[PDB]
Amino acid sequence: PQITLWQRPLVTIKIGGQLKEALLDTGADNTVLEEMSLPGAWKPKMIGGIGGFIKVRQYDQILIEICGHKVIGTVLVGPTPVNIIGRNLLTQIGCTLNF
Amino acid sequence: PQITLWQRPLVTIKIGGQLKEALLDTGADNTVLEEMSLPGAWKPKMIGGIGGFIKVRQYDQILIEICGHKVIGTVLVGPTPVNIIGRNLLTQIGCTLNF
Ligand SMILES: Cc1c(O)cccc1C(=O)N[C@@H](CSc1ccccc1)[C@H](O)CN1C[C@H]2CCCC[C@H]2C[C@H]1C(=O)NC(C)(C)C
Repeated sequence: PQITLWQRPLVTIKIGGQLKEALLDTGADNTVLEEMSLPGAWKPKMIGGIGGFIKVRQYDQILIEICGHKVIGTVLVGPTPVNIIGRNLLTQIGCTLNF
Repeated sequence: PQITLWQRPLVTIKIGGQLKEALLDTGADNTVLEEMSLPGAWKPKMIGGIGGFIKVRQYDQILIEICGHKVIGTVLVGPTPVNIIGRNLLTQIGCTLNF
């Protein structure tokens, strides 16, 4: 698909058997999801946004369905107000900016 | 142009007679620039990112050159670590996400 930017670029994702809405975010290096239970091992990480830092749990090799594309990558879980799909996963769906 | 996302989508902008680098940011509703002097009237605003909020100055009807496209819009100025081009200006250059 082509997605214009007059509205937030929100898409449906499936992760850990759960359906969620997430923002396609070219300004984010990483993918950051609201608190959820993901099975398996994780590592502590801190990430900085505008306004400061949040503590997150880093899960590797996590399967996510983003607009029907299955992708595997690192997802960070913590107190973000919006689920963010960052460049680490955007590249896996061949997502480009065009103008 | 088409811009892939293996690296941060940084572009050169010209604003207030100054050259800066800024990130094309589909996850940002607004455009937020590091501290700079812009002439004219402004209004106080607070903006929330991941991690918290920052106080900014809101300038309207500001001319900015983004990859040779001249656009006019609202620019927020304050303590962001990276200049951010948000959807308010991305729409003006006809920027789309494609995959
Ligand atoms: C999520 C993330 C990473 O994993 C790695 C690096 C940065 C970020 C990150 O927070 N990036 C942000 C730009 S602000 C920014 C700050 C530093 C570097 C690059 C961008 C997002 O793209 C936009 N970001 C998406 C979203 C993140 C959760 C909180 C609500 C919004 C806030 C919005 C935002 O900040 N908007 C402003 C108008 C204040 C700029």
